[PDB]
Amino acid sequence: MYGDLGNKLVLEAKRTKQLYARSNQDVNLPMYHEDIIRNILKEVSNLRKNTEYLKEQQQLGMLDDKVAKCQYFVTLLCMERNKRCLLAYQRLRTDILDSMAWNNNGLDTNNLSHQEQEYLKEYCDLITDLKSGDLVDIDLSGSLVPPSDVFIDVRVLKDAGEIQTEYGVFNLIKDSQFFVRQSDVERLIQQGYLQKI
Amino acid sequence: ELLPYPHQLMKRLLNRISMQSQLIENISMGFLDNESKLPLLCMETELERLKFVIRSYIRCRLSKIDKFSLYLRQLNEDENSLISLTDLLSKDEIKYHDTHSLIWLKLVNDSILKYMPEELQAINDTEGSVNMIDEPDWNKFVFIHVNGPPDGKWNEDPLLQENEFGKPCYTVTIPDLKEEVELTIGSIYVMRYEVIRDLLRDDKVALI
Amino acid sequence: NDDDNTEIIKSFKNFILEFRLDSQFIYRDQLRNNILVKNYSLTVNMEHLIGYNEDIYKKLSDEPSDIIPLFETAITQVAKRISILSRASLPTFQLILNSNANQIPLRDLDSEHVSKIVRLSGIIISTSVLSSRATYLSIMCRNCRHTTSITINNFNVSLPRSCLSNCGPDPYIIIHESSKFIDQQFLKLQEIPELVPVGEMPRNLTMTCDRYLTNKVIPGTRVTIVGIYSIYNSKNGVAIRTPYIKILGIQSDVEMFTEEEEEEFLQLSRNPKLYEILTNSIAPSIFGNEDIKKAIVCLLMGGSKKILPDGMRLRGDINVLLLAKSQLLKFVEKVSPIAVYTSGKGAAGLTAEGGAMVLADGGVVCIDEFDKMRDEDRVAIHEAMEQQTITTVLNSRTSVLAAANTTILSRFDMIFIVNEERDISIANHVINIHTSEISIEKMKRYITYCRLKCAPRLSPQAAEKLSSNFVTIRKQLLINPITIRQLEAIIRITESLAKLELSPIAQERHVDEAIRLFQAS
Amino acid sequence: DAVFGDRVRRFQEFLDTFTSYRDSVRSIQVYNSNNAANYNILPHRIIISLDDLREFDRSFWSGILVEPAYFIPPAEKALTDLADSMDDVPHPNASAVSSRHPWKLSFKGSFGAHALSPRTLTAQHLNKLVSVEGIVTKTSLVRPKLIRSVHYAAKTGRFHYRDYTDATTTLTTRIPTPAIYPTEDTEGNKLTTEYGYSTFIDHQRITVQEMPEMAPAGQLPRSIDVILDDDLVDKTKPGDRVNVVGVFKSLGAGGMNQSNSNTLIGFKTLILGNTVYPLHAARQMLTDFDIRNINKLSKKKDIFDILSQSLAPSIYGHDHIKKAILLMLMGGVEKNLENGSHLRGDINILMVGDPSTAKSQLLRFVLNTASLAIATTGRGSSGVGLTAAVTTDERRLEAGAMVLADRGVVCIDEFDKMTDVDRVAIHEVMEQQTVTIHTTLNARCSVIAAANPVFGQYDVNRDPHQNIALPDSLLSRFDLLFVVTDDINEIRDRSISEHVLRTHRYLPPGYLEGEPVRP
Amino acid sequence: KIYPKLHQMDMDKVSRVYADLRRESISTPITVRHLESILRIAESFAKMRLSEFVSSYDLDRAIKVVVDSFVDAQKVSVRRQLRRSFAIYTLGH
Amino acid sequence: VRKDEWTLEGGALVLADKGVCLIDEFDQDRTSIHEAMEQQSILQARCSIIAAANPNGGRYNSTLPLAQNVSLTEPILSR
Amino acid sequence: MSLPAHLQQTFSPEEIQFIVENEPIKIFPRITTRQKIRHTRWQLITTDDKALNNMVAMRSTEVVLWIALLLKQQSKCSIVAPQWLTTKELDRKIQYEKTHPDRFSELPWNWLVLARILFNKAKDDFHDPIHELRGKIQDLREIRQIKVLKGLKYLNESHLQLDNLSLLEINELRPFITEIMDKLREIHTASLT
Amino acid sequence: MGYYDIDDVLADGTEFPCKFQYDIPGLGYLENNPGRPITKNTKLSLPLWLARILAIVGPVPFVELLPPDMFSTKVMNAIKTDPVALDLHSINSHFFSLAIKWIMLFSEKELANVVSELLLQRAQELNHHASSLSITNIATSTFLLKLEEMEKEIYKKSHESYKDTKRWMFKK
DNA sequence: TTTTTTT
Repeated sequence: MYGDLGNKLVLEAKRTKQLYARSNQDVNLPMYHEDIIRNILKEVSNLRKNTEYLKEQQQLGMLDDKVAKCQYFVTLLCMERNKRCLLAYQRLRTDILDSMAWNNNGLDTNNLSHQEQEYLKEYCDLITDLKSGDLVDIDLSGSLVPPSDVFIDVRVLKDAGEIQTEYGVFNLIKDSQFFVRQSDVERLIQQGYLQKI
Repeated sequence: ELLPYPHQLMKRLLNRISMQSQLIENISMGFLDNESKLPLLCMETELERLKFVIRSYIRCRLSKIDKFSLYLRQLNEDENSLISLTDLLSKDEIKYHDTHSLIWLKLVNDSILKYMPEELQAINDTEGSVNMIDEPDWNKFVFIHVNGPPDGKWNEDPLLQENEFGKPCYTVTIPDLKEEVELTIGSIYVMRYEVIRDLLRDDKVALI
Repeated sequence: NDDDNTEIIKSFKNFILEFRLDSQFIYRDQLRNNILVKNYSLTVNMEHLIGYNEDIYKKLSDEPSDIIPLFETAITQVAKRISILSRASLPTFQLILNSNANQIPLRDLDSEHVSKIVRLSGIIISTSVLSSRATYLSIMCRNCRHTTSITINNFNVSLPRSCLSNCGPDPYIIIHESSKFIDQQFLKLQEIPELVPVGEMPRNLTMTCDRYLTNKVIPGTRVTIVGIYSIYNSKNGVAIRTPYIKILGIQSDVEMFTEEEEEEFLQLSRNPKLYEILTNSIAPSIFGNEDIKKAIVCLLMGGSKKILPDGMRLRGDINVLLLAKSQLLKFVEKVSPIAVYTSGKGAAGLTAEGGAMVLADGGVVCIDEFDKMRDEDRVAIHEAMEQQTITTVLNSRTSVLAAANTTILSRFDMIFIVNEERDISIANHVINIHTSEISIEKMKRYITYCRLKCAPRLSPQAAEKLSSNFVTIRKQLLINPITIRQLEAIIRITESLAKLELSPIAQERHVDEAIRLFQAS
Repeated sequence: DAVFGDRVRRFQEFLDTFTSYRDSVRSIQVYNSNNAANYNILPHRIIISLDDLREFDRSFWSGILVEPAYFIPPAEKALTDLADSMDDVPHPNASAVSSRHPWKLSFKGSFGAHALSPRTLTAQHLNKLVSVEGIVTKTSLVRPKLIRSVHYAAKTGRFHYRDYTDATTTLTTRIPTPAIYPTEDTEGNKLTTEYGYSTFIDHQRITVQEMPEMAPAGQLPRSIDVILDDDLVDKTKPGDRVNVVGVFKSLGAGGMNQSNSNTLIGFKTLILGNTVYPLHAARQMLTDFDIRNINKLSKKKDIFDILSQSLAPSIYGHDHIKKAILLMLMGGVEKNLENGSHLRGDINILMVGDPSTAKSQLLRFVLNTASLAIATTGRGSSGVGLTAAVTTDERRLEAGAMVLADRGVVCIDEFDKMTDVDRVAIHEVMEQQTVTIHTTLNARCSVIAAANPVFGQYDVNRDPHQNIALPDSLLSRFDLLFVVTDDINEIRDRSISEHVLRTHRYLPPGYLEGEPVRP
Repeated sequence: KIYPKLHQMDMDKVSRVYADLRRESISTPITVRHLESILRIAESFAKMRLSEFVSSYDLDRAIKVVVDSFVDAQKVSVRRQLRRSFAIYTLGH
Repeated sequence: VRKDEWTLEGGALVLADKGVCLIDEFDQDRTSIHEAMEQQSILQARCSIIAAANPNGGRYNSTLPLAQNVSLTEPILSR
Repeated sequence: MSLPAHLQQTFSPEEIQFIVENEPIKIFPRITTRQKIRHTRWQLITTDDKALNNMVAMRSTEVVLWIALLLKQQSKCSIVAPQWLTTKELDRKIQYEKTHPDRFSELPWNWLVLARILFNKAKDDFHDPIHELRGKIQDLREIRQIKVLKGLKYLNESHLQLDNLSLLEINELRPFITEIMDKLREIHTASLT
Repeated sequence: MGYYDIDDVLADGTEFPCKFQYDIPGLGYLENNPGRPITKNTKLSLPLWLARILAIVGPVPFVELLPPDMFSTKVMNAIKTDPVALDLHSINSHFFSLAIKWIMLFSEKELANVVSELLLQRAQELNHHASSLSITNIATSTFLLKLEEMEKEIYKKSHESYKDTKRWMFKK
């Protein structure tokens, strides 16, 4: 039926939600289900044409009070179910995009829709703007892990080369260890260049 | 439920953080020019912890704002609502909620509302069997520890009352079962957030 | 002695309570987890205990058979203490151990090796059915009617003769209901062929397992057993004994997608050139034979299986016939999730006992030389591969593949027969040996996944195209025979082609591809 | 003992809690009295819901599960006492009083962990009530037991009786009875066994293989013997699925005895079945509402046409053959004359058509439509096998495929492909309605036949008998002969393509589009 | 004690000869298995000479042995044409 | 295969390992050879094959191709 | 989203450890931060600076546990062992739990986390051997776990009371207990007319 | 059970048997016959989202839902025997949510009690499994196969919490 | 042992 396509889209949304919950690190999100979404939209257009025909039949007056009322109610319920399924899937994908923007953009374009990519860019701009102004003193993009360790030994996961610090330039030559405060090396760890001393 | 925003306390904490950062910068300039950086490291760690706590609280508040954007627009539209939206939120929080709701409405409208019939095009309408507006679950269970009366005197609090074995307690009721129970002071309990909200506004119990 | 045995049990309990793998006691935690899973047994690593507590290992090696029951009693006591609140008995807990030491050859095992722990490896010839060993009993003395309990440990006791409340010669008689039993399984383990001396058959030894150790393995599986070599005298040379190995533990040498794992199958389905990529990856060394590769892919996919309400069922497998095809069949045997590759020798027949066609279920079944073989003649094969069934009947629901060089061709969904640069490249690869691309396992898993996930049906457009093409072919043949069996074969091929894309319904493009492939028939 | 008395009182309380159980015991007693007067006597066996015993006392139900020997015997004694009180027991025979038949107890439904399979059976299940389901195998031939060796000392005037008990028969362990008739009475007069007064209950112990589908690959299904007594004996036969509510019982020394030096053998385990339930996995069930609907259907102007159209509705173009199949399903009337002449109650139909004409598909649909049917393929069917079957076993006779379902119809694919000698053996079934080998097996079964033209394509110029491989005598033996073959017409081809597309478009209720299954 | 090692230049000549032998088998078969047998027979000739490295003459005699096998198969049918076509191919040297 | 208990005896082709095996009268033995040539296993023969087969069980005739003179596989001849 | 899905319902063990660090603890200084009447200063905005600035060598003082551990990383600080964190006190709590299976011993809500952190760092400061304290802590944890199992067997939709239960135990039990009680309450509400 | 909850949407999309109380021409699409009018007493399984509304409204309600086999007394008896042994997932992945919806549409105290007892037993088993942590098992695999998707999500959350706690305890 | 007959 018309709601079966929306049910399939919601099933894909639940599958992606379970996958993202299973993997702590953010995987490249599944490609947007444009085919199922377009099928649901075509079904919605067909239901709208059917509702227009039912309204024309009501203008004709034949069983307009009861039969046409029930038919229009059923068609409207189908449209509402399809819209709810599409909204749920889009909201889940957009929440995944917001989580990704908080994870990386604060410090897989083919998978996203073009509107979704524009929305993710707008979300990154909003995050940068929220940090840019009031409450700029604390890096809102900074890690939410509590500062358990003031100092921690750090060495390069990758040979990125010279790196900036509060008052120093540190070479990231391969397998080069350091002893520095965790706060200064938090950004470098977010870059992935240095891991666990 | 989102707690009302304490503007005075938040602003005082922010001003203290700014002054502490300025003093730390001045000490850094003096050191670059006794000489013990251990107190400076202590102040830096304290500022980092305070900023982390403030950012976590603000992020949770923004999460609640986005979760109940529809209900917050409804409350702002509803003059009968006891709390003004600006009263509940900060100024930046109100601007963020308004702009985010507008952007989401524009996206959803251009996506589906153009094809949707105008009678069903309303995004926040309650006409659907499940209301599209999303509000905090008042009845949701939440752990709590009875803080006791904010005043030192137990007798001074009318809610505080002697219970069996000489234990002060606060009577509470769960509307669904219409059951009444007494919560001993300094004790932990699990209760619906709606009944707990009275004692929470009274500050008699702090959520775990 | 008995005080020393109680001290041994207490020392085992003390070591369990006070041994911590990393400041956390694994023995206490593992016992609690086993209790939570209701596992009335405990597994202990000899490495962890004997890494620095050598005295316990020394006593155990001195008297393993008698020592083990004391350890099990200590395990029961520790479990009762940890799990049962005091002031508010448990079934016996089996002790599992792993020697974690050098193995000894089964032939190298000797009479001195008996009565001592042994680590080894081999292939189990068979596993005997479980046999309940009476862990406890209540023996009623007949002449005086009073009972006396008996408990037995399955290591290395008989009913007492005296009545003891002595009115009878052997008056004691078991109470079966009061008696408590534990299942025990016998195992026969052949030595590994490398352990066997050259020119000699592997030696086999009788072994026993009980409680959780039973059914831990299956017959024919190579495994490494940890068990004490022992001796017993069967009721059936002089002073000769029947060797056996009581097992302390077993480690098998033989030994559903995650969030990242399922996404790979999703991408493989997302590829639009997936069918051609599978055809190309099949027989990559072979140049040309595109129709053969496409037919192999379509056979691996198989036609959609369905059952009508009246009881009529559509055939769920495609059938392919060929007339370097042996290399293609060798590749098909690996690529198929279930396959049996043979020249028809099986002396077992292809359709029969259980034949290769019956043993293969779904996937594809390949015969290296179908026409050459004449045993299990085509009369039975016709029914088997046409109705997927064979006064004996056997299921034959598996895709048919026949390599070679009528009625069988009529049953077959398709038929077929059988570059210097390709020869040069193959010679270069073979010389380097002597002096799109997708993994075979990944492709097999993807084929099984597509078969399990989607069984495409014909869309209305595909059905109309198939009907028009069939009518046109019938008219052309009448002008010049094609049958509805071949039409059903073409429909199955279209469904198989759509199965790769996992489309809800087949398409007119699939119908065109199926008709083009059938043109080669 | 005292706990057994408490269990008897508690089971009597359970019978009081569920008046239907006491009413059923009294109904068996009253039916036995009425049937003894009329002549057919119901056995003194009672089956109750396990959930019903749980409702009376969850403790009692779980206690019966944990210690069936301790609880079920006292519960059956309470049921027997209730039955003895309720029964009029008029004019009881001396042999009946000696029999003193116990009222058996069985638990039905809601078995849970007590529900079991032979592979999943455990030593903990021993000495505990359980329900085991599996394919029956190696069922023992019925052998009479002995409740008591009733005797009578000569000239004493008193009938001394010696009871005998078996550990498999009694859930509780017991010291073995001598099972030997006394040579002399306790009084000292010579003792003679009293046949008739001695009670003999039929005893059968049938192994139950685990279901082959349930059997793990690379492993043989486990089998556990289930004890059967009285009506439970011969309740099922090997190769037939059955579920038995029976207490697994540890038994034997299991190597504990001194004689077993190796001690490798485990304690013998034999389930003692309280009841045996044959399971289809069939036969249609008729109710009053469906009977009124059937009366209305017969009142319909074309009842036979309605039934035929209902038969094989998806099949296209075989509606006349389906009407003939409905006539064959009725079979006609069977009559046995006072002269002994036999009129068959079965009708044989034959239809010839090219491969993929779906005539064999209609025959398979008829095999499905019949509650019982015999399936064979002419290339794989032997008429000697259809008339009779031989097993090496002395050799044991086996019923032929036509002899099997001797009342039911037999559908045969490729009947023309079946040999003419096979057709002669089938003609013995078709006309004589009986087969003679020197063993004789009745073969009155209807023979619906799916066949193909000898050329493989029917020819109008060729006679229908010429196209059919069957002889003219065989065609006469068949009640009806049809020629339904594949053909190519434009409109009919569009219709058949739409029918196949409609079969594909049919959606199972549980599986949506794009989801595999399972007027 | 000796393990023959195929010579690279002789093996290049033998690979060209194997392509020519497959073409000649099509003309009047020859297989990559036969070329591998040529490599093995070159190892055998090196063994006959007890040389750890296979000689170019060893590879040539091995190609000759494989060509003799091909000629022996369908001898009367194809042997004369095979000999005429393989007078140069049978021995690289 | 024989009773020991049950025990197995190694085959002749298996007994000839790494040393050149011998074959003659080139058809079950031909199946062991040919299954060995395609399989690389007779159980692996692990041995070279040397054939001494009379042609068609009679004196050699020039007209018969070797495939006719001794039944075998074309892949076996190539191998 | 801003809040991780696991963090939506319960605090992480690291967050509970952060709270325990926010708690204070006594320690023995080894630096005369107090200056004689005859210098860098903490000037902490969230905690007292006077105690740190007045610390003198081997003069017992209390400070927030995080700062106490930070100083203990240096040799200057030696944390003072909690009195309840003594072998006799642990034995008393174990005996109390044994005599009162229903009533948990009055351990601090952060008893488990504090004992684990002290074993990680303050093991040297313990006059009693650390192994005995670890064994006593494990025994108390096992007793409390058995009591928690009994309480879960005796769950009720209306409410529950856990007086002396550890804060870490409460955090671990929050998801399962909350979900089960919410499901039971939903079932009861659906049953209600 | 949110409006955007995909699990709730699927549970609502599940069909349940029903018997028509009205004859409505033009509703043959539900009947799956293009032009056949609906008839009274007609029995047809309908999606829960539509079937529940039809049962609620109609005065005589437009349709009356027939009792599903998942709500059958035989399944109830199997649950009363052994809540854990039953395959609630095989019966329905959203079996508990469907039972709650059926209780809301028709208040059944005994059904709620049986469902609560089954949920409690299965939750005890799931808690044991989640407490069992690595230092896939066949027993846990079969238990999960019996467990519905919602119960499996709850078990995954609890087991992940326990595993994270154990890892943080055993690692610095 | 000797038919009987299935492999």
